[PDB]
Amino acid sequence: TELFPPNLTRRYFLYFKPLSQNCARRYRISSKPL
Amino acid sequence: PDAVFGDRVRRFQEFLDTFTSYRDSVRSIQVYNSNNAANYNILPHRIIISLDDLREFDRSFWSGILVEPAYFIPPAEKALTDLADSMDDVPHHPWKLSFKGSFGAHALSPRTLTAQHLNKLVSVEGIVTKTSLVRPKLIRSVHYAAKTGRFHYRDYTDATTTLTTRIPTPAIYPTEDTEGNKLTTEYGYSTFIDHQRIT
Repeated sequence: TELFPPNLTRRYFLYFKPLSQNCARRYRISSKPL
Repeated sequence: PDAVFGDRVRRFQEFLDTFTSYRDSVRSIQVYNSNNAANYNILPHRIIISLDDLREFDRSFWSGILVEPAYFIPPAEKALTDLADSMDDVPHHPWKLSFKGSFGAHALSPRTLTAQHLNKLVSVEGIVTKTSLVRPKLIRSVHYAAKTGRFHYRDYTDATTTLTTRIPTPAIYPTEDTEGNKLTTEYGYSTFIDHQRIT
């Protein structure tokens, strides 16, 4: 008896998306084009 | 470290008059780093001790810096780090030295070598023509046990501490500490430094 490791039944991934719009000029960088 | 610390201790009360003129300079450079970064909508930790102000009223504390400079630099770091938080800590990286001044005939052109001042201070001029790579290097990572939710802490020393002859730690990631926890490590909470070889 061994349970499934969590990476087995995924069939999906995750992604991310930063910001450099006027929302950053609203108030308080992470997305300055260095 | 009892007897190898008292002259280190005696220096800690001594050179506070040598930075009567720099105790402003150590804090004024970082209050705007606490104000540029807090109000974005940047300088390293450089503390230029002149050799004159240390030579002007100390001899035994001065003579060791040009004879045996292997017991005497992490003294001056250790006083310097506790005179940064005791100045400024309320807003929520060891401030190593730069050590500029004169030297008195240590302008050894590297066509000549030393036979007597091996492992000493030395001023060297010339031209560089090599300019090798840049590459980061750790000093300390922070392990973490996901089960029971508690971190760990480990330093890995190299040939960069410059003075102490440390037992080397040729491990890359010591995993599975004395528990049954599959270890993690917050690399954002880790710390890194770089090297550059130039001839």
